[PDB]
Amino acid sequence: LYPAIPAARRRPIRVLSLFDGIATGYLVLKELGIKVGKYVASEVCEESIAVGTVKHEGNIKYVNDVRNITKKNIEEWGPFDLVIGGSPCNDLSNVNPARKGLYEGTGRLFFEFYHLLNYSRPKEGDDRPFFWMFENVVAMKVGDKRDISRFLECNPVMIDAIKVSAAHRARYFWGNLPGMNRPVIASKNDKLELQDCLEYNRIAKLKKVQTITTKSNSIKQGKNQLFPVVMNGKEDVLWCTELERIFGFPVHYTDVSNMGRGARQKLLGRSWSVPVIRHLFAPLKDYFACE
Amino acid sequence: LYPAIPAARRRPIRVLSLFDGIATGYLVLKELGIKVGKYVASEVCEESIAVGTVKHEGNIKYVNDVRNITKKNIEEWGPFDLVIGGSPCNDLSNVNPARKGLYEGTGRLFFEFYHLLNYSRPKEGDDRPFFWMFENVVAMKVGDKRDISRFLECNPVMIDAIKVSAAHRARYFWGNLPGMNRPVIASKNDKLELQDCLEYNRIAKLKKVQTITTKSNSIKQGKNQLFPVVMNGKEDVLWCTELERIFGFPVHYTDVSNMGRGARQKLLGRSWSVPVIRHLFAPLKDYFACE
Amino acid sequence: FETVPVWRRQPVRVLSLFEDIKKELTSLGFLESGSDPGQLKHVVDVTDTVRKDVEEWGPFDLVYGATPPLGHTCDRPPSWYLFQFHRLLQYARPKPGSPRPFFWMFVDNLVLNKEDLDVASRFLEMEPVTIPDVHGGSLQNAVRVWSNIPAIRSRHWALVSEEELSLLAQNKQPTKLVKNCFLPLREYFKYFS
Amino acid sequence: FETVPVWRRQPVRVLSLFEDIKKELTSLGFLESGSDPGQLKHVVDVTDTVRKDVEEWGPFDLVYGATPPLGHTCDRPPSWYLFQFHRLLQYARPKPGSPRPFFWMFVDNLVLNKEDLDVASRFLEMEPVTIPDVHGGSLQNAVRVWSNIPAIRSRHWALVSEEELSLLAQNKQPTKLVKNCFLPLREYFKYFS
DNA sequence: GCATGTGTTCTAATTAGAACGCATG
DNA sequence: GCATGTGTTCTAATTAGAACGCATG
Ligand SMILES: Nc1ncnc2c1ncn2[C@@H]1O[C@H](CSCC[C@H](N)C(=O)O)[C@@H](O)[C@H]1O
Ligand SMILES: Nc1ncnc2c1ncn2[C@@H]1O[C@H](CSCC[C@H](N)C(=O)O)[C@@H](O)[C@H]1O
Ligand SMILES: [Mg+2]
Ligand SMILES: [Mg+2]
Repeated sequence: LYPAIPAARRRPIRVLSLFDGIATGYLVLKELGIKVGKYVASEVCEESIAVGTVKHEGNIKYVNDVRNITKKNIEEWGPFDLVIGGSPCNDLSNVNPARKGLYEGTGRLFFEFYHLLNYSRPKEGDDRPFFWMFENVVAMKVGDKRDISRFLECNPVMIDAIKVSAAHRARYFWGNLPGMNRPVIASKNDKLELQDCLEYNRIAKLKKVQTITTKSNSIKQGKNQLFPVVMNGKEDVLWCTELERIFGFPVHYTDVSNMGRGARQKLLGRSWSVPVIRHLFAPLKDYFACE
Repeated sequence: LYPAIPAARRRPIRVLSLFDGIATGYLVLKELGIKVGKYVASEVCEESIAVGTVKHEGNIKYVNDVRNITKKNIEEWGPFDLVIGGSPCNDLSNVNPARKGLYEGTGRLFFEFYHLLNYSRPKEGDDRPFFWMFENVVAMKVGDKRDISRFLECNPVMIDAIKVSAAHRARYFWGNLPGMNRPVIASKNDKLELQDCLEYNRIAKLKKVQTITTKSNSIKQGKNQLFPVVMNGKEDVLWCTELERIFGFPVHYTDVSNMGRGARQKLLGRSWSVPVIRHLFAPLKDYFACE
Repeated sequence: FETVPVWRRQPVRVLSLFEDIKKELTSLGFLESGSDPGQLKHVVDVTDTVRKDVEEWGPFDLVYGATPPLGHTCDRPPSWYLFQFHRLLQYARPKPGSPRPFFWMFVDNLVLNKEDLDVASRFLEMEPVTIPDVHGGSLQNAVRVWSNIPAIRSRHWALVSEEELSLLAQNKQPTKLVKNCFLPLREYFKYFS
Repeated sequence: FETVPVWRRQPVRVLSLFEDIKKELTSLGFLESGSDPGQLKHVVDVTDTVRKDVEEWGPFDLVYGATPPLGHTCDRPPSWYLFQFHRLLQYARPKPGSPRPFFWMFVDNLVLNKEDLDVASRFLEMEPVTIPDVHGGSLQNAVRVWSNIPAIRSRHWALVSEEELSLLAQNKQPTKLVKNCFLPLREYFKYFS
C-alpha cells in the first residue's frame, strides 16, 4: 500500500486514458471532485472524440491512435499519476462467435496498454504514487484471461453493474487501485431500477435489463425478446436518454454530432458503467487535490 | 382595446392549441411565468406528441386530429382564454412548387382553426377577455393571404425571427393580442448570432442563416450551398442542439423517441421561433396569474 | 321555431349567393311581383365582402347557398363555395334574442366530393338530406341540402342508392328538386299571389 | 556499453526462449565444459512463468528470443512469441545501476507478417536488421534480428530486397550465418576453447 | 438583378432487425 | 438445465442528399 499523502502536498491528478471512448474516466474523476491536471486520451473513433471534446470543453488532450504513441511521447506528456483503459472486446467477448482471441484481430490492442503502462511506470527509486486500471469482458477464453493476468502481474476483480445500475454488466478489472476488492455499495442517486431511468409516461417491464451491447437486439429481453417498455399502451424499446441513465451517464451526454439511435447505442454499448468506475476511482480523492 | 384586469382578479389561462406541433405555445407561456390552467392541444404526429408529453410532464391534454373536435367538445373542454394555431404550410409556402393552395390539400386545415375559433369565442354579452393568434408563412399566394384575412376579419403583422434569433424566418401573424404591431426588440438572453448557438470548438461561417425548413438542404447556405460550420478544419452541417438554440427552444428539447437528425429537424423546421412567440405572448402577463 | 299566425307573417328578406333564385321565390309566392327596390340581395363574388356589408344590407330572414350546376362553369375550387357560405352566414345572424325566425340553407348539385361533403356536414353541424326528384319515367333532378328548416329535416323523402346515383353525376355530363324544399318556408312568411 | 579487459570477462549467463541455443552457443566458446548449470537456462513454454522465476533463475547476461523455424508446426500465433519475449525481458533486466553489461536479441525465421513486424519493431524499440547467407550458388539462410548488440547494428550487411525473401519462402525442409550473428558477444565474455 | 424558400421527390447510401453462435453456472 | 452475450453479418427498410421550382423585392 502506498503511504498516505498530506492534504497540502496533494497536486492535481495527471491521467493517461487509452481507448478512452466517451471519456468516462474524465467524467467520474470530475464528478468525484478531483482536480484533473492533465487528461491524455488515446481514441480513434470520430464520434467518441466529438463527445469528449464538446461535453468537456477541450480539457481532454486527444493523442490519436494508441499504436503511434512512442516512448518519447510518454515522458513528454507525462508524468502520469493514473493510467486507465479498456481495449476493444469484439475479438474477446463470447457474444461474438468469430472472436479471434487477444493475439489476433483487435485483441492485440491489450498489449498496447501493457506496453504503454510500463513506460508510464515510475522508475526504480521513485516512490511517488502511481495507479492503473484495465477493464474487459468476463466472457473471454480462459487462456486470454490467464495471459492478460500474466502481463499485468495481477488478478482481476469482477464487478457487476447490477449492484449500482439497472443493467447486467459483468466486467473484469485489473489494477492496483486502493480497495478494489471491497464490497461495492449503492448510493442514493444510483438509478437501481429501469423505472428510475425511464422518461415520463413510460412503464418498465423489468427491474433490471440484460447486458447492453452495441446492437439493437440486446434491448429486447430474454429468449422471448420482449420490448422492455410500455407507453400509451404500446410496447417500445429503450430511448437514448434512457440508455444514458441506465449506464449512469448524464442525460443527453451523447447528443452530439447529429448521432441517431444506433450511433448513440454503439458508443454507450461499449462504454463503462459510471457508478462502477465511480466505485473504483473513489479512493483516489485521498491522494490528489479536490475542488 | 382590451380592458385592464386587476392582479387579484387574474385567474390562470386556459388555452386551446390547434396544430400544436412540439408544444411551443405551452413552453413560451410557462417560460414567461404565466400560470397555465389548461392546455388542450390538437396534434396528429406521434413524435410531436411525444415531445409535448415528455418535456412538459403530462400537463398537456391531447385531443387529436382537429377535424374530430365538435362544438360540444369546445364547450366541454372550455372555456378557453387563448386560441393559438399554426396551420401546415406544405400547400401554402412558395418553397413547394406543387403547392395546392388554401382550398385543397392541407391548406384547407386553416378553416378548421377558423371554425373552432368562432366556437370558442365568447357569446354576445360576455365582456370577459379572449385572445387568439394564427401564424403561417409569408411566401403565400395573394389570394390565400387575402382569404385568410377575410375569414379572420383581421390583417396580419409580419415578424421575422431575424430580429431576435440567428435565422431568417418571416411569418404572418393574425390575431388580437395586445400590441402585436409594436416594434420587436431583442433580449439580453437572445442568441442573435449563429456563433452563440454552436457547441464548443465550432466556428460559425455566417452571422445569420437562411430559413430552416424540414429538409437538410436549407442548412446549406446560399446558392453556393456551403456548410455553415467549421470544426477541426472541416466543413460541417448544423447539429440538432444547434438547431434548437437557433430556434430558441431549450437545448435537447427534441431528444425524444429515439429521433435522429432528420426527424428532429422535421419537427423544428415547422416550429415557431420561441423569442418571436415570447414577444407576442408577453402582454398576456397583464391579464392572467403568474408564478 | 313555433308557428306564426297568418296576420303577422312579414315578407322574406333573402340573401342569395352564387346563384339567383329570384325566379323561384317569386313563382312560389314569397316575393311580390311589384317591390321596391327589392327584398332579395344577390352576390356572385363574395371574396371581398365584409361583415359590415352584410349588416348594411338589412336584416335577412333567409340565407341561401348553392354550388354551380354540373359543367365547366366551375371557376373556383368546389370547397370554396362552402367556406365562403359559412363565412357570410355568421355575418347575417342577428342578436341572440331572436325577434323573428332565421332560416338558412345550402344546396349542392352533386359537385362536392366525399372529403368535401364531410367537411360540409362538420361546418353546417348536420348531415345532408338528398332530394330524389325523380319520376318513375324521368330520373332528372337530384341535389343535396343542408338546412335548418324543420320540414327539410322533418319528413321522410324517397330513399336512394348512392351507388346508382354516383353514376348519375356524369349522366348530366326544377321545382320538385329544390322549390318543393322551398315550400315549407311559406308558413312562416307572407304568401303573395 | 564499453569494452571489457580480457582478464575481467566472466562467462556468459544466457536465457534461451522457445528455442535451445546451447549447441550453437557452445560451438563458439561461451559455455565451459559441463555439469555447470549456471551458463544456460532454457524454457519452451512460458505461459505460466512469473517474474520471481526469472529473478531466482540467476541474473542473466543475455536473453535470446526466437520463432519456430519455418514449418506448419505452430499451435501458437506468430505474435505470441514476441509478446511473451518482451514480457520476461522486463523481468530479466537488472537494477538501473549497471554492474555488468546486459544484452538481448530476438530473431524471426520469416514467420511474422508485416503487421506482426511493425508491432515487433515498436515493442523492441528498433527496426530489424536482416541477415542474408548466400554464396550465389546457394539461397539458404535468412532471418530478421532485433537486438541491442552494438555490433549487430554496426557494419553494413548485404542489403537484399525482400521481394526476394518471399521467393526464399520454400517452407519445405545456421552454422555460417547464426554464428556470424553471435560472434561480437565474446568480445564481452569468456572465450572458452 | 438575382438569390430565396415551415416541400415533393427520386435515387444512393445507409442503417435497422433479427438470424446466428455455444461455453457455462 | 436452459438462458446469456462491450458482435459479425446480410438483407430490407430506412433516410440522406441534392435536383427541382419561380414570383419576387
Ligand atoms: N488502435 C486504437 N487506438 C486507440 N483507440 C482505439 C484503437 N482501436 C479502437 N480504439 C477505441 O477503443 C475503444 C474501446 S471501447 C471502450 C470505451 C471506453 N472504455 C468508454 O468508457 O467509453 C473504442 O472506442 C475504440 O474506438
Ligand atoms: N388534421 C390535423 N389535425 C391536427 N393537427 C394536424 C393535422 N394535420 C397536420 N397537423 C399538425 O399540424 C402541425 C403544423 S406544423 C406547426 C407546428 C407548431 N406550430 C410548432 O410550434 O411546432 C404539424 O405538427 C402537423 O402534424
Ligand atoms: Mg486486483
Ligand atoms: Mg393584427
